[PDB]
Amino acid sequence: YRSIQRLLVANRGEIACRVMRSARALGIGSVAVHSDIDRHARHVAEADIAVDLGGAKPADSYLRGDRIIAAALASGAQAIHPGYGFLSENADFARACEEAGLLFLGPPAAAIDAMGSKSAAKALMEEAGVPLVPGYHGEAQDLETFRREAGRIGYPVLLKAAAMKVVEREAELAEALSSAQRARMLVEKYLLKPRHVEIQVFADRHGHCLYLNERDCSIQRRHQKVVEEAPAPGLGAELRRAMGEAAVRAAQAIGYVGAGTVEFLLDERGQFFFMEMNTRLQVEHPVTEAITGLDLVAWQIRVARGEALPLTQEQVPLNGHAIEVRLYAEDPEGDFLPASGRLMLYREAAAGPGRRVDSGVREGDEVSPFYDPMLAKLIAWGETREEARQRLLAMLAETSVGGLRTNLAFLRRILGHPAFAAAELDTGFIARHQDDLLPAPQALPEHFWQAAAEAWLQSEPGHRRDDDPHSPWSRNDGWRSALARESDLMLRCRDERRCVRLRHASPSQYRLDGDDLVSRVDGVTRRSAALRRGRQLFLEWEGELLAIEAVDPIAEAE
Amino acid sequence: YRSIQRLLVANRGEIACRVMRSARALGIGSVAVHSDIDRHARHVAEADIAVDLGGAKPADSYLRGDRIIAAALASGAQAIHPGYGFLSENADFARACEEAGLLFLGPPAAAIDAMGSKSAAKALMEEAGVPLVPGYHGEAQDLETFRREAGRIGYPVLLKAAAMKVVEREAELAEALSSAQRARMLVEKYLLKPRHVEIQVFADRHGHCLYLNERDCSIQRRHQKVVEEAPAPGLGAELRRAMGEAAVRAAQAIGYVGAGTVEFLLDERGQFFFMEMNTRLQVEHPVTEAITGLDLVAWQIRVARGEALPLTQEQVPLNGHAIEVRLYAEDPEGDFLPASGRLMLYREAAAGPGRRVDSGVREGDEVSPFYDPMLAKLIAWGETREEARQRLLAMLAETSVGGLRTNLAFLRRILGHPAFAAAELDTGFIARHQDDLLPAPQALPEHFWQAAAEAWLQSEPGHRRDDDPHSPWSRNDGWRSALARESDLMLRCRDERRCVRLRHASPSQYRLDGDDLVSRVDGVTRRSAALRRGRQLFLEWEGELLAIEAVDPIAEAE
Amino acid sequence: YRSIQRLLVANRGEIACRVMRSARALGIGSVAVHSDIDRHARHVAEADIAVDLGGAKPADSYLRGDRIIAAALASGAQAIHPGYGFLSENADFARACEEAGLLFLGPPAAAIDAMGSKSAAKALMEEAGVPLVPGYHGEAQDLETFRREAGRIGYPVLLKAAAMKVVEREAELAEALSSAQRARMLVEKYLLKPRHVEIQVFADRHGHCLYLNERDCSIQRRHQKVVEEAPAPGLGAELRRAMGEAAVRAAQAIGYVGAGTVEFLLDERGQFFFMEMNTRLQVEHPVTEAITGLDLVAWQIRVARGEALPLTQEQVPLNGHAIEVRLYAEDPEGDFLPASGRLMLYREAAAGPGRRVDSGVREGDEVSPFYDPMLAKLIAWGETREEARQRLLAMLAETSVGGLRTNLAFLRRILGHPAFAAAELDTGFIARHQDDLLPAPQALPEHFWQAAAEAWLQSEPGHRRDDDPHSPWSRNDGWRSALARESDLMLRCRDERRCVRLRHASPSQYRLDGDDLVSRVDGVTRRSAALRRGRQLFLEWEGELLAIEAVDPIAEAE
Repeated sequence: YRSIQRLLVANRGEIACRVMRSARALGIGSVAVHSDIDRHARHVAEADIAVDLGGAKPADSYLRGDRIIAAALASGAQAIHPGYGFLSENADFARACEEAGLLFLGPPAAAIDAMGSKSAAKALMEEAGVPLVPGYHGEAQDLETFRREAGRIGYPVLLKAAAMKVVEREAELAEALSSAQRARMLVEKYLLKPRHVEIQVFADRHGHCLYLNERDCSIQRRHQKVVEEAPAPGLGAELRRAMGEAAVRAAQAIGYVGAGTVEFLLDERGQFFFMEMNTRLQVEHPVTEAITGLDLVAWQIRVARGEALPLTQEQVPLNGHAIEVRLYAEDPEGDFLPASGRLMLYREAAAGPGRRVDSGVREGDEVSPFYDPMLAKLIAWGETREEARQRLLAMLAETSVGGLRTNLAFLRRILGHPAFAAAELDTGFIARHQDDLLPAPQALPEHFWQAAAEAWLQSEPGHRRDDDPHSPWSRNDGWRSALARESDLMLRCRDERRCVRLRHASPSQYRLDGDDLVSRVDGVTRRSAALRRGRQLFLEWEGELLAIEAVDPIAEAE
Repeated sequence: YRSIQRLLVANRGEIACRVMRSARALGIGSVAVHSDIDRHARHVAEADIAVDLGGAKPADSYLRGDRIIAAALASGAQAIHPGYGFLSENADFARACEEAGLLFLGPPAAAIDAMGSKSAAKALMEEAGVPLVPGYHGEAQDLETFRREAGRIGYPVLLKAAAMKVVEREAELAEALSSAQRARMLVEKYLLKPRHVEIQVFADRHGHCLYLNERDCSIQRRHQKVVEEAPAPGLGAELRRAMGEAAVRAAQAIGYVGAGTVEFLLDERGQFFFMEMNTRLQVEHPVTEAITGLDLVAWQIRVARGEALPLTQEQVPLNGHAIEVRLYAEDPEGDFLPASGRLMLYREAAAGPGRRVDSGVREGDEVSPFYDPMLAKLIAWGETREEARQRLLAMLAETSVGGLRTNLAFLRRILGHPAFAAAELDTGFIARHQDDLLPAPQALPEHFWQAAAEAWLQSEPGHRRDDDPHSPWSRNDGWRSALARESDLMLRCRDERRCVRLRHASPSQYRLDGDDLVSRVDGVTRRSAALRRGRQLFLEWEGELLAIEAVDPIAEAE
Repeated sequence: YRSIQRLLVANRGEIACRVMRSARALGIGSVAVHSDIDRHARHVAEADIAVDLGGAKPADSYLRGDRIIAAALASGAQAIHPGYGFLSENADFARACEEAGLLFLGPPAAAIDAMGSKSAAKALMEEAGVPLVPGYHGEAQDLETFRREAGRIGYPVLLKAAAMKVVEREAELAEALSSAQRARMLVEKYLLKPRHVEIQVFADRHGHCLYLNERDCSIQRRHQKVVEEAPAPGLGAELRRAMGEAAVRAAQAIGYVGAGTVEFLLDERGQFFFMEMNTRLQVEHPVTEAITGLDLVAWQIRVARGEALPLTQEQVPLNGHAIEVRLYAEDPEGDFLPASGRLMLYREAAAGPGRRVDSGVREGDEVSPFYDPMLAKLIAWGETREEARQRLLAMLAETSVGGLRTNLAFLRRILGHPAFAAAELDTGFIARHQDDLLPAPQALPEHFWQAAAEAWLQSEPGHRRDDDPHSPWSRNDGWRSALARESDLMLRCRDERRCVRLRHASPSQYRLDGDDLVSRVDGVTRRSAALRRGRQLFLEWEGELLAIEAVDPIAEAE
């Protein structure tokens, strides 16, 4: 039994804070490492000790194993957690840790580069009884061998070469074959509306291994998990234990030790195929923890120390439903591009029932163009799936982010999409409903400018002079003698500008407390977000944060 | 399966906030509606969206169905919860909601007006095997038919006509009959020291139905529940399941769907009789939730959405004891009258163990003369009943309310009454011990004025002038040269006034921090409430809040 | 069934606050009593009512039964809890309470003075089948009787007289006997590396009795429990139930009622012997509560009221591990002496997972030379024992205490000692590893003074004058014209003084927020405690709080 006194977390952002929280929960000290850019980061801040690594690019910063392990030796860390990304999956680094006496909360180096090759991994998988996507490389016959090959591979089959021709019937296989240009043809099975189902595997040193239910990660933005959930909405008990056992046999196969997940893919027809196993902890791991009450990082730490998994498979719980969403600094209707800037506004959503949020940022922080733009992960748990969904949706309503372009408006729509409620999931969901997910702006109504004006005007007190502190002249009132209150504002939202003239012989209409604009459109009292950060007023309007500011005649004239 | 996005709560005060909290807990948006008087109310405040209805009287405000349903359509509510009171029990409104596509978290309109008639309800009840209070209308014979009738109705029987003559023995029935004036005689059973026991029923759409234990609501101020508890102190397992099944058969009878309770009545002899069923959620519902860990409003919402009750009767828990008390703006020793004014002081009691408080007010709020004067409901849970009682009592000690007359001093006495500890309950408890519950004032001792003075004097700093900020002249000290500290105060409590002269060559005695007056009556250091709100000092004295203020020679001389 | 309305706690410090918290948790009012010195104490502060007793020495203060019981009658207390120490174990006081109608949350007076005599207690114990340490008083033969006596007493035996000669073999017994001077010889069994294992017993009035697992309290500073844990690290199920039953039979024996523990002693050989039973609640009781989820004071209160223990022995839980440490105002490397002074600095460690802390002090409080110098008890719970240990260690890291000498540095070392992790426990542990537990100072490195200076300088702003509030002259910067920032400080730590000269053409290095000094020793960002209290700066350095202050040329020259 070894034992960690200080755990070094060789990573950054959300995940670094994430692991660090679990360490702390056990009385274990935490060590962070940072590039020069993250010198003033949150993960470095919440760390008991930090150590400066490289400079800016991950290439010569967080990827510098030798320095990371050096740091660990110097800062007195007895173990290393690599979190996901970076060096979490490359035996070289896993071995170098071994060649240092450092425990490595990960799978033994072997399993790593073994699963790192499409080849040998395809090998070990078949051996353990893990279904693989029927294919047919090597040989490339003509109008006769393919017929037999294709026949077993299920007929909804594809046709490639050596660098598509979707065959649907054996009767279409005829012309399907006589097509070669630019003979040499491959027979790879094509999958219909396939859901991405992975299984959370977790072993220990004592040969025990188990799967902690499965997660669906179908909704993906041009390859890249955007939403995750556990359990997988559709499949029942049998299908679960089938894929779980498969994954468990897959891990037993390469003698796995830590946490990792087997990433499958199952069509509309229930057949599930191995795609690849992640020899690290999964990003979307929170939804699993949600429905199981388990701290996978704690577990991750315990096996490292060499203890035995606290449960048997008959005990792995699975109650309720939890949905996870990834908040990025991407651009919704902007071809999704790593928008890196400054977080002028960043308000997370209050603690509340099944609410969880694993972030790595805070207001004022800069989103550098050197790392994954993931701001935070919002997770909601619910008894039913509607609950988790409706809760998660509320967490997205109560979250605002300004100073950057965010995939937040996008995510709000997804959870609030009839398609998503109905669980009509497959890995093409994103590109399918894109028209509803990535709309296009509507100039804003006079309904809006009045609201924005009121808001701004009320976020701009009036200057109280020490000379005369209670001067009625400090009113942002608009008071006029016999006529009605007049206030005129030159506002500019986005790349548009209006000259809102506020008039009201009726003091009512709008008020504003904290970060809430309380409006009264004759009869209906509604309240929305209105947050002032600097010379900017971020207003919540139709589920989209709009930045408003005053026009500066001088600035621009220049 | 339908599904609520926004839930409109067609009600106000405590219950409105109550339901709204559950909605929010599920990620469901909430819509409020208000009269013009409640335009600035707490329930409107804690609402995601509010809508102005009528004006002042419930008649043309919260009772205006057409507008309430209009509001719901306009504000985007997919369902309506009517809470208790108002329109929560009248098929007309329940149907109008149906004729709008709105889900109505309540029983189907049928059961409503069916149970709304003493007649037809008496019908359906007998049919389902629900005991009714033996009576004898219709026929009115003389000295012979009554003998047989009375004989079955149990002899402790009453005698009415067509608009009392308590018969106790068959041998007294003789003269009991020859009395008619102003022949036409009715034979209705009389009940001895009857406890009010109701059962919390809750069905769904799928025909399932169950009872969630029972509640005793015996202690009533001239008809009106004042205290409630669950479970009913006396009765055991058999009696519980008997009344429960009875109530469940009663609900199955009219095809009930939501939440509701069957209100029974059982004498000293264990026989229980149906009185009426409430086709809504019960006000005193918190004590039930307390001993069951169930959110009846959540459940209420779920059946509306059409899900199935999450439990079977073998699972309905029942651990511990919970007591509920109703805080009103009534007048203890003032013939109990709807005292409507301004809440100058309103301090609830800190969160603590089994403590719960469902209110609908806050300091500064006005208690209008248009609605039920219920301020809040204080609920305490305990393992035993003494625990709940002692805790609840502590919550009443730590609660202060000034600017109005309150039934709070009254309630404190009830929980602290030997009769109530001993569970000597029957529906006459209130009018019986009235002498101990509604005492009569004692002028206050010189013991008091000294205390009040010290308090006031210490709630009145001394004016620090910007001219000279640390001036020793700001001391509320009473400093005198060689003699002892002299301070004289002209105080007036209630309709009495004293000229407290504070002298002390001993700086000690009293001090005051926050809302606590710490006194030291030579040897005994005691601490009580002393809260300053405006030109008024509310002091806790002998379990009764006393308002104290300074006498104004000018004001009155005028 | 009697019932407490107000509970008087006849004690002080931590335990008084401790019991008072449980009372409050049940809605039970609490009454405190104090000496004149504790007139402004925390336990008196957290009390609903307090009563002045004696003056300074416990002799004529908390030990004055007559006054304590008088107080209880006067303050309206229906019961008395004596906590540990003082009068918690002396039938005289227990009887006097009886002769007053006061419930006494303790064992019936009988058991008290019965267990109070080494004699009669040795009697009752043998009768109930409770092993005792084999001895041999009365008779004192020569070279023949001892041989037989010694033979049964296990040969690792001692030899005393009437006021040591450790015999190890029967073959050594020869010369072992012919030694008498200054015949009259006693034969008492000697124990090898004995662990101190006591069992938490708890009965009621209804004859039921049970043991709530055991606690190990081996690590003791020259007789005096310093560390405690539950369960006892080594022993298994059989040994547990054996000692438990023994203790239970011991309590049944004298007809015990409340809480108490049987203090055993078991050698390396597994044989356990009775030492004495405490007829009160144990100080170290929190570790037991930790691993059982039980409030022993609540229980203590309930049996007093005459209820029946809520569990059977098959239910007494035992999950996880909890370690308790006693924080005293002793002197680590100062021959352990009751250091009584003023708590200039007292910061407990934040609420966190298995964290618990039962204290009786607060910053500013004076540690009088009249009572047990125990500041607080820090308890950490963990799933495994390493967890509890590592957590508890973190609680000791996050705890600072200045203005006195504290056994805190000592305790930190114990939990962080390889010997303690390995559970190498026996009652000699303290005096054995003393060399590692009570080191000796090392003057502090230039590494330190730079740190202390920076800290001090940064805890000393610069004086902002109302005259000119933003004056750049307020910088504690060290700004110099063309050269580098110069700041010179005359600091004095302990009885040493340096003239730290801070120079930095690099603004970086140190910063300071809250009570954290964030340092950057080129590459490694570390953070430690630095708390300013008055003209003193308490810095955390190498797990030892160092007091630093500025040298005053005038003060000393004088």
